[PDB]
Amino acid sequence: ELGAGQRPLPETMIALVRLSGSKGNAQRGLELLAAMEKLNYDIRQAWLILVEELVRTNHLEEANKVFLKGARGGMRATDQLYDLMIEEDCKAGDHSNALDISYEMEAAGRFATTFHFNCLLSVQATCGIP
Amino acid sequence: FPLFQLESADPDFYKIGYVRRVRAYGVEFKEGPDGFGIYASKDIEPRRRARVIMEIPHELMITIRQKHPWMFFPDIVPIGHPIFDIINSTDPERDWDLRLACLLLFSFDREDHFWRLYGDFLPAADECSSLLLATEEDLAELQDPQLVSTIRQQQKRVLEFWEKNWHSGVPLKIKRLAEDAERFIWAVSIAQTRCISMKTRIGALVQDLNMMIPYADMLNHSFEPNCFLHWRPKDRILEVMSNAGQAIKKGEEMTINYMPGQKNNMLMERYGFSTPVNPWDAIPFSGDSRIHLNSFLSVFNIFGLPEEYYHDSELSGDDSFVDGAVIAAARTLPTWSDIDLPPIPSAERKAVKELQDECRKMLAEYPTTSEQDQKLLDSLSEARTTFATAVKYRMHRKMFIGKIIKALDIYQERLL
Amino acid sequence: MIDRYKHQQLRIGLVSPQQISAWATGEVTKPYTFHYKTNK
Ligand SMILES: Nc1ncnc2c1ncn2[C@@H]1O[C@H](CSCC[C@H](N)C(=O)O)[C@@H](O)[C@H]1O
Repeated sequence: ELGAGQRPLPETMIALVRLSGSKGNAQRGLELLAAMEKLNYDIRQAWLILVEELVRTNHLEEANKVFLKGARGGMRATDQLYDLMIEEDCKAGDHSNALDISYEMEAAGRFATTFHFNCLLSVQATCGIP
Repeated sequence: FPLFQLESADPDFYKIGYVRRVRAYGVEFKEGPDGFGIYASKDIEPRRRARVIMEIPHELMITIRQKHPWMFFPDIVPIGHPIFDIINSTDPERDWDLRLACLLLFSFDREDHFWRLYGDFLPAADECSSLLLATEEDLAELQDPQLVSTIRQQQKRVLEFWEKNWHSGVPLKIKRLAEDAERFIWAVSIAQTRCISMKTRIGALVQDLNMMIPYADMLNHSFEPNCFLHWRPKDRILEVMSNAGQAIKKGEEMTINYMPGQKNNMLMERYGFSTPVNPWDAIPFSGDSRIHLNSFLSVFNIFGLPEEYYHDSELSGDDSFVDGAVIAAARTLPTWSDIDLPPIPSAERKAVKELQDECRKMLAEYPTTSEQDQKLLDSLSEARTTFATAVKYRMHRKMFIGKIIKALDIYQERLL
Repeated sequence: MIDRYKHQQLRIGLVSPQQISAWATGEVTKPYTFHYKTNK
């Protein structure tokens, strides 16, 4: 398509980004997101799709790397994805990532509730330091 | 060499606020046949942060708590005044406009109150576009039985409140506020069309207020505003701030979003106006025929999530077609989506054709068209403000349905 | 909001003879301070 001089549709890039996440290819998914920015598209929706695919396909470690890059880059995630990332990290014993995200969630403008605190506490209660 | 090379409002309009610490920066108040407005008096260059456009001190406002108990900020009603009993007898949920109207009429009676002066720049009974002032013949031009019944209930509720509380036995200090029902109806119309509800912190007390804010109730509505309101708790000043990073040209109108997410029938019930580019307006489709949501959004460069749909105006160049109506079309059209399944063009044409037929069936319900309504407005010479408002409302809905037929035609061809 | 948590502690305790040795290694065995001739 690029070699033919045609401009890929925003939906076309989203199909490739979602496919990359299903295989756990976070590097390719991030390369395609960079192309969408270069094509002047809106990468917020495609970034959201990439993170949920990695979480769904048990690539939580890769999902955290992609999510934090978008969140630190200024993008604001959806409330459902915020609750997904915090909960999945705390179920896996990853307090460091779950605390990083919840700090970014509040910086965006979404204040943590009892649900998010209960996720962090589930890991803090097992560290041996009350 | 230099040798060889909408009317401004009353100058006293800004001055009465200015001597009481109202500040306006780079904007001017201009008056036209349709009313007051706020316009950029110069090119407002973008900055890293929101620019202060107007500052309105708290003491010039009329505010009441949204939630019971009714406290007034600033407190202007004396202890024991019979007006508090009238305010206190209202329904806490529905009668916020009656409470504000009583405060407004009470404020006009006070010699020292600012709204004694500011009230002279409020629209009169024959100039306010509120449907509370509409006659039964004006409601006949709406062509919306649901909205008409809503207005009739509002007019009945407002009138019954006046008859109950302004009977013959009330004190003179109450009678002189609303000597006639039309005076009280006008006050409720001012309350509905101009009330600004915000969460404020005053001192240490955070509460929701219904506020009558002078000079900020001159900002017109836009669903793509270039300004927003911001309460500054430390000095009790309402700020009108232009959007951060947004360049505003000289003469551009300064607008705020009165009612995010609200349809034109809600804008008509509250503020007595409607917009043809309302991005939340809906149209009842059968759902038998559906188009591809992803394709429709990408054809018109509508990006974002459904609740934050916006037009990437830099991806169209000069396509003036896409506006709030097409965004409203995306939200109201029957759509299907299957993650990344593409749509068959021949099956989408059948849906587009059937959707266009259903759009024309609804236009045929209206006795006149949107062009015939537009020339009716131009031909008016002795029409009430609400009559023209009622005609603009039905024309806007026709313009919206007509935009959907145009958008579907473009979408069907751009799918090749 | 979430507090910026900061967990720092200091504790004092009586010290074992083993910890005393681990500090030094290192045994001072002579009562001499400085040589008279070499001043070393
Ligand atoms: N976008 C818009 N289109 C048509 N009328 C509008 C409008 N925004 C505001 N108005 C009018 O302005 C009123 C709100 S008060 C805003 C200023 C007003 N013109 C005045 O003289 O005080 C509404 O009743 C409505 O009639």
